[PDB]
Amino acid sequence: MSGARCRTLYPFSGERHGQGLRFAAGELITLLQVPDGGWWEGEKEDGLRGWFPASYVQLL
Repeated sequence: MSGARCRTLYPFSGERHGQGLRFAAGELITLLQVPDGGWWEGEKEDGLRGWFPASYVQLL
């Protein structure tokens, strides 16, 4: 465990402009940043990256 993993509940959206990073529901995503009470960048096997709040993910 190099970085902390988290399971997405239900990834909701609204501002879809450019290559916005879409997670799947129930998906196992590791964070790429660790600010205490901040935004975390999710990694995907898809190969893209983007920062989202803890609201859409659940720390494992």
